[PDB]
Amino acid sequence: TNLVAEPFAKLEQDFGGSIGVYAMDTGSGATVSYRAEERFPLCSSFKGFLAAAVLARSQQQAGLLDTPIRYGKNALVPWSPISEKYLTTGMTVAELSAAAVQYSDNAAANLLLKELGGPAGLTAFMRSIGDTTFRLDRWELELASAIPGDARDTSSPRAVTESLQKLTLGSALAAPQRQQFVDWLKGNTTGNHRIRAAVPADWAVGDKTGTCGVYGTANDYAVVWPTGRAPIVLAVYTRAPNKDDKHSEAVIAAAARLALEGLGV
Ligand SMILES: C[C@@H](O)[C@@H](C(=O)O)[C@H]1CC(SCCNC=N)=C(C(=O)O)N1
Repeated sequence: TNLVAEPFAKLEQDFGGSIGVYAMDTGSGATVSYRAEERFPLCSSFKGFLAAAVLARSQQQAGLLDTPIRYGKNALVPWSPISEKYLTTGMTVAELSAAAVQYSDNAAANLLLKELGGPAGLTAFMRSIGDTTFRLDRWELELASAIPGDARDTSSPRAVTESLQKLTLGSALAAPQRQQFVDWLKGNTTGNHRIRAAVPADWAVGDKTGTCGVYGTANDYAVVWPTGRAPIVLAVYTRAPNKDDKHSEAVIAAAARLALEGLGV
């Protein structure tokens, strides 16, 4: 954590914003922590926890995941790359969950939020697994304003990492649901230039990205399975002071590398 404190401070000076990282080695329990308790906008990264919340309630409602959902043109928000293709047919809850995780589909996300009782419902789920930091307040795309100092629709890298470990590796989800959750994340298509880019080919990895765009705000959280040791869980979030500041996928990848090197690769 101190082996990387000055490399991190330099990386974020080159970026021109702020970088929050929390990484945990599930074996030794070693952690690496940089701005890990600061709040960062979640952007689309709430969609992973959305799917986990849906999986949780499929433990009470049999057939939830295969329930068909029908929706109108008015449900199609900018960047709905999957749900726009099934507008005239509809989609199952599992297909919408997969779309939200693997393509960061915004209409799918908002449809799933409705089923859960909106942002308060998802926040309620996160409280039930012991996360007191997470808050979702708004819908796509309003949630992505990324205003400096605004606590709405934020969490911390450490809370994100801790909740992810509970849902992917711990006991927050029953074992069928937990494996489904992990599979959706492993099939994510939007994270090739972020945490995955810090990861060698022979490692298994599931992630979920977030890209507010404004205020140089983007993120990525991931469970990483090295060959021959325990999985690593980590979260990398960024933000920047000016609305037109650009986010950097390379900066996220670079913080992921520093976190893995900090834990002992
Ligand atoms: C446009 C907005 O919904 C954005 C967000 O709020 O985060 C969506 C769209 C997308 S852009 C995905 C582009 N990926 C390219 N490889 C992100 C993301 O990065 O996860 N989520």
